[PDB]
Amino acid sequence: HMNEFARKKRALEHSRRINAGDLDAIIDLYAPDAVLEDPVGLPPVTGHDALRAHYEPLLAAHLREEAAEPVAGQDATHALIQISSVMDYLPVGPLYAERGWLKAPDAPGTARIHRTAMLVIRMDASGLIRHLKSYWGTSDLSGGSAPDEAARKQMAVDYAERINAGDIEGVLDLFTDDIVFEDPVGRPPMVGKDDLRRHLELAVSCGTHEVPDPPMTSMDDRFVVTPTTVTVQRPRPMTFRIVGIVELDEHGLGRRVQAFWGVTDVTMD
Amino acid sequence: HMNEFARKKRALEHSRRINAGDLDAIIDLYAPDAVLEDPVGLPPVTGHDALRAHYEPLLAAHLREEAAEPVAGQDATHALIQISSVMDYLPVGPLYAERGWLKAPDAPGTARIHRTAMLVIRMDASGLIRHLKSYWGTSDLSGGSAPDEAARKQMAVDYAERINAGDIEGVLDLFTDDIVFEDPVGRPPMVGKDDLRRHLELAVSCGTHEVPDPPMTSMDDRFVVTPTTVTVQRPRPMTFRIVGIVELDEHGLGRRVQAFWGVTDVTMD
Ligand SMILES: CCCCCC(=O)OC[C@H](C)[C@@H](O)[C@]1(C)CC[C@H]([C@]2(C)CCC(C)(C)O2)O1
Ligand code: NA
Ligand code: NA
Repeated sequence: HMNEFARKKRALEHSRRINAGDLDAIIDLYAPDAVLEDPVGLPPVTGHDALRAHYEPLLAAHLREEAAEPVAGQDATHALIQISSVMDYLPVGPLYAERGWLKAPDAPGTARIHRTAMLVIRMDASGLIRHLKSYWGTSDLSGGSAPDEAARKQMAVDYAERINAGDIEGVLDLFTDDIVFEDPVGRPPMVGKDDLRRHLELAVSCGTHEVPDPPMTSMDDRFVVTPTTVTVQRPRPMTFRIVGIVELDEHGLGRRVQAFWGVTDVTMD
Repeated sequence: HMNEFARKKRALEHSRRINAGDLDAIIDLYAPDAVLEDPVGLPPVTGHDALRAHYEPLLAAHLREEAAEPVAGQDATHALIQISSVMDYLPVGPLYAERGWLKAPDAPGTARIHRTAMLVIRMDASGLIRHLKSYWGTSDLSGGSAPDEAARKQMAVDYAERINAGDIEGVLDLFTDDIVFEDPVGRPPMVGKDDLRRHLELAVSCGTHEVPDPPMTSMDDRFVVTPTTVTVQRPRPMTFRIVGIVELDEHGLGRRVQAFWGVTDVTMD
């Protein structure tokens, strides 16, 4: 029942209720048995009970969220939004430093934590959050920690460089042979580089140009997340606002890809 | 750019002044040394002298035009509009009847002549008609006038039937190996049956479905004029309004195609 625009707005409502401070209002946005991965790569968080345990100390640290303009998915459930986070070091910082994500500051009472994360929200038809994956890693966080997940981060930027030059074969060198490439998420995926070569052949055909915002990884680097802005010149110039999620294999190749972009994310220029 | 809007307004104005009847008001639209081909395939018409003479017998027969929504070209000069007209038989009637374009009616004082034609108007920076082409043939005229013109008119529909079916090879057979495909008119033209396949492969993938209006020809059956309404499903639904001008060789294949459609002729839905 919920279309792209309404899920897009509910995502912004989530970030606004995080900034208000009302804890009960945030928990009301989730399903009673909802699952939360914050960060992705760590064990999830299930239930309203566990959600108060996760969001209460964040509100104590005065979490402030500048949210990007969200994008939706063509599957009636998914909306994705980027979250620029700032917060006081206490009380969440000490836990981050214990896990090895920050280095403890000299003044833990005046320090601040900056964080860039990409949320992948799944909602049912009623607006309730059934699942929220929040992707961010050490290179997406202050403290001083990038352990050559940078090399895995760069894979998201190498794709844009190769496809901008027409090097179709170099683009295919970034993924495994069993590549599953959902684009857009909601339509049936392409499987095998034979299918993907057809896709990339048609990209350079109508002259696409890709520009990625700084990517983010999961806390275990199995996923690289890319917000790109694809511009095509044919049929007549257009602009795409997309967020993609690659799953990396053992050796850092592209296993599965989920290009999230909705109908309301294309624009006439 | 939206100087196309201006060129479209003048094309309607030319049809509006033919409706008016003031022979001088109509000619104030043509440049001093303009050229008119009405019908195309017949010797040209240069200067206001032969312009006052070409429109005097037609304005006498009480010529009235019914104009369709015009279509501009992406080259700053052109504007195309479909024109349906009706007029009295006398006095221009016996001229068409002598040429073989009509049969003489049994009551020339009451009879009327209907016409469907495509106006191709080339203007300058000021807006004066420097060169106007009017495409219409014998099957585009009343009376009773042939099995080949029908066949040459059909390829405008066979092109549409095969592209909606995904028959890329069947579309390519409709043209010569010399084929120059100006799609759109203005941006660089596709040359060769391999530059065309790339465009057609991009077409079937975008989901193009074309439905043409009843075509017209030139009086010599060398040009076929196809007004189409082309719709694509991907990346996202939009509708084009093109008017194509096809150049046919001796054996009946298309050697040069001019797909006139401006940036002001695309609409999302
Ligand atoms: C780092 C991994 C993410 C990878 C980054 C990524 O997925 O961006 C590429 C975008 C999504 C691209 O699919 C798209 C914009 C969607 C379709 C369109 C086009 C070429 C034009 C028409 C058609 C259907 C033939 O396809 O182009
Ligand atoms: Na860090
Ligand atoms: Na006829």
